Amino acid sequence: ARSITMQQRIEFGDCDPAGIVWYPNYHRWLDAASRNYFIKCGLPPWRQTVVERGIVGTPIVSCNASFVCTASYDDVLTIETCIKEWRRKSFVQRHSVSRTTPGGDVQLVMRADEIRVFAMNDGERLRAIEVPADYIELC
Amino acid sequence: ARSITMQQRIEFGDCDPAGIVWYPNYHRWLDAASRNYFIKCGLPPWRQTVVERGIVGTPIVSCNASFVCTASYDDVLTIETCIKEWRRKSFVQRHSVSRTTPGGDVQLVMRADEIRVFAMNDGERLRAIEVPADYIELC
Amino acid sequence: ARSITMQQRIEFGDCDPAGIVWYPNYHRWLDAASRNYFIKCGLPPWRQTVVERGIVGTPIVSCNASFVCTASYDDVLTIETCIKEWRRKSFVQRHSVSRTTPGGDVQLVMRADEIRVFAMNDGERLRAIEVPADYIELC
Amino acid sequence: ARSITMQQRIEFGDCDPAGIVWYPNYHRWLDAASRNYFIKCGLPPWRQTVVERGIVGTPIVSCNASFVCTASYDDVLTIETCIKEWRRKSFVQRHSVSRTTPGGDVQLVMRADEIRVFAMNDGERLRAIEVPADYIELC
Repeated sequence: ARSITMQQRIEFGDCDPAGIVWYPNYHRWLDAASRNYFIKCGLPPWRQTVVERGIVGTPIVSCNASFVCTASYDDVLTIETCIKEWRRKSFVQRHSVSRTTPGGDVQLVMRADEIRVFAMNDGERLRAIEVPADYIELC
Repeated sequence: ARSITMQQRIEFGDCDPAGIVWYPNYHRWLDAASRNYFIKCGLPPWRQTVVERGIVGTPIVSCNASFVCTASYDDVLTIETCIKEWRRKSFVQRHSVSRTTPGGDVQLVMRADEIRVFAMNDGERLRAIEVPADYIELC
Repeated sequence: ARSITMQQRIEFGDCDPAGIVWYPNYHRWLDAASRNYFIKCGLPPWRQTVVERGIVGTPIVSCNASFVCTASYDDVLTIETCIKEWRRKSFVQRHSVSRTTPGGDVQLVMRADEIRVFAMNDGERLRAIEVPADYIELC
Repeated sequence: ARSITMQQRIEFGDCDPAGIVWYPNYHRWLDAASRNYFIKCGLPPWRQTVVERGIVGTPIVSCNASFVCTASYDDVLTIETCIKEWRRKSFVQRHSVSRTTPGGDVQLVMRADEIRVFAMNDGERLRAIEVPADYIELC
């Protein structure tokens, strides 16, 4: 499993007065999508990991997104996520989001590349670490 | 200090397609208001407390709210908070929210009573505790 | 259909530093649950209604909630919603939320009564209306 | 006024179980910051504009962000926003976010470039328009 799919329904509250999905919401869903990818890959919840290995998760370091089409309540999004590239202590997470309107229309809604890292609590702040080998294996 | 005031500006994203503040947002602001009350009263951040006393904060157990008027972006809210009643291991937090429209109109927007408790991590889950005497003193 | 069920997975971002679902989030899900109830009952989206009848939705006027147990990421919630009582221009929406932990534990997480109304844009602000007879029929 | 400053306090609910600001929240604040820039520049609220000109706001088309440091509750952020470049029917909005910890520490927290456009409701969906000349004037 390298490419993982996730669905998300858009609710009324997820939209602005303009009637379209309020942008920041897409980041919420990609965050979920990211996390959903490792779990679906076999990784253990951050809950275990945080005690087992001391890994608190995968904070974001950078990201690039392009929105090409609008979306609104009732529409369902399909999120496709895969690991684009592995670096030394960070990886490139790719997400392609498509919108399915009522009446089955399907348009690409957004694309985003998220650069994240495995991290742990290092005294005061968080510290990145080399991606564990069982994680690269799993993914 | 028994009655604490807090302001909050309403943003565009805080509103629904209907053009008014999306309800759940008010809970976000009251949460902040609650917390802002103890801090303004003298309590130390949960950060310290959590190590000093082991108090993780004040989870909500119950609440009752009435919305009487709408609100929208650009409007500023004034939040008034005080401790209505102290029980044995819980307290009644009262919030009165007023809206000031552009053009200086002022209407009561909402009223809410939040029943909360001081809590700590008790092994698996959170546990309530008797309100510390220096907290009753402070408030 | 008088009692409607809805599931909701809890994500990492939906939790606070304390590790439990941040309260305001439950209101987000009940909002969705409310809306999901009419749709599942047969009502048309607010989108149509807003043009057909001019109904913008069902704003909340009051609500009472009790939280009895905590919840965290990975847990799945089951939301049960029904119309408790119909008044003249408002109704009582009842929600019972249960949490299913990993390891299949099932505890009631929260209960809430939301008093809402059918509304329309009345010039400056929103106005309530008598619940349409085809809505009472449907529900 | 080309460079506009905005402050934002971080609340407890704005953080994840890991104890740091949950990422998607930064987008919420930049959205506010963006909007705050035009208003502070002289533009009229979207409310007026939407009737006066029919401009619904400035949807985002693209964006690039880099997070360099963490942030947590109690910390105050300073947001600096300016228009980097004007294109034909779109502009480049630049945001530099700095964190001020308790104890007056000051670190750059994040940087982001948001590519947005002036838009209007074009029948079914939104349409971009040439940036009005009084807006370029104002900014």
